[PDB]
Parts: sequence; C-alpha cells; structure tokens
Amino acid sequence: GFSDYAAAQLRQYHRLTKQIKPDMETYERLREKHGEEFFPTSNSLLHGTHVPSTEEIDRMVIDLEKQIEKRDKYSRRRPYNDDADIDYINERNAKFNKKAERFYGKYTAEIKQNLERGTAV
RNA sequence: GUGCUCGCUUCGGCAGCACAUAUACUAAAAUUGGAACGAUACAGAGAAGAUUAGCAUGGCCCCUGCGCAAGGAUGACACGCAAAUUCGUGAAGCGUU
Ligand SMILES: [Mg+2]
Ligand SMILES: [Mg+2]
Ligand SMILES: [Mg+2]
Repeated sequence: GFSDYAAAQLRQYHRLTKQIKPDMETYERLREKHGEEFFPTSNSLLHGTHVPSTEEIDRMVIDLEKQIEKRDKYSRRRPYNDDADIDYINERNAKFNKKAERFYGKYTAEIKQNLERGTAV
C-alpha cells in the first residue's frame, strides 16, 4: 500500500539509482585534476565552481524526461464497459458512485441483493 | 518717505545721522490627460421541477449612508473538461542473450 509520499520516493530512487552506470574515465580524470579536494568535507571550498559540459546536461535532461514519462504513467485507466447497469447521469457522478462502491460497498451488500431479487427480504 | 542736525546755510540744492529691510502654490494663461447622465442596439436576475425570504463567506469590485446601523438582485463576482509528489500483477503472442 501507499502509506507515505516518502516510501514511493525511496522506491523510485532505488529504481533510478540501480539503473545508472558510472563512467570511470571521467571519474579518474576529474580525480586526477582535482587532487586533494576530490574527497571534500561539508565545508571545503568547491561550492560555486563546477561547470558541467553539454554531454552531462544532455544525459540529465534525457533521464529526467524518462522520469517524467514514468510519473505520467502512474494512474492507468481501467477499461470502460457499458454492459453494467449504469446508475449515473453525469461524468462526475460515475466516479462518485465508484467511490461509494469503494467505501460503503462492504456494508451495503444485503440491500443490493434485496433490490435485485425484487425489493424483498 | 519723515524727522533731527547750534551742516554747509539758504529757505533752492547737497551732506551726515536716525527710524523704516525681501510679497507672490509667482497667470488676466498656454498646455496636458481623464471624465455627464444618459440615450444607442444587445442584455435578464441565486439555491439540483416551478414560485420564492434571506444571513453570510473571499478580495487589484464598488455605490448610498455620519455610521463598527442598514440597504444596494441574498449588491455584483464566485459555476471550475475541479488530476499535486509516486506504482505494480498474471498469463498470452512475437523477437532477442
Ligand atoms: Mg445586505
Ligand atoms: Mg430575492
Ligand atoms: Mg452579500
């Protein structure tokens, strides 16, 4: 179940962070260029220095577009059958009756049987 | 401007001294814009059938009123394809390591 906005974030982060692959060439290049400060503390100096080249920002933009697509596929539309006896006259009435069947559907299980058998019992 | 000068010294002038010491949104204007109902056509008053009392609520909406009264159509407006972070099952067919 859902239970939190942070647990779905954590699941989504584990997915993205397992999908990524690091490049050791760029890593060792920047390590050899930066030297002493490549293992920084909270307070070293480099906060206002990095300028990423075009390939890095292109990779970030493509990854973020894929992430936006994965987010937009979150609520899949359930298929609409017209064989069920419809009990709504609007477009919002159908979804409100669906919410009523979600919440009160466990309790109001005898009266629907009474209705379908002819208002008896 | 006025007065006093044992001022020249006449009643003409001049000299000295004293008192008196800074108005005006500066126009009888040139300009510059936003504005008077109200007439012109249109336009028609909320609450799930119809006929209807209303009291609110919110603010780059005001009017009448001295009003922290009360009115203005319940003063008007508000009416919205009301979507905010973040997904997974199972088999089935096809291609692939
Ligand atoms: Mg009123
Ligand atoms: Mg009325
Ligand atoms: Mg009102």
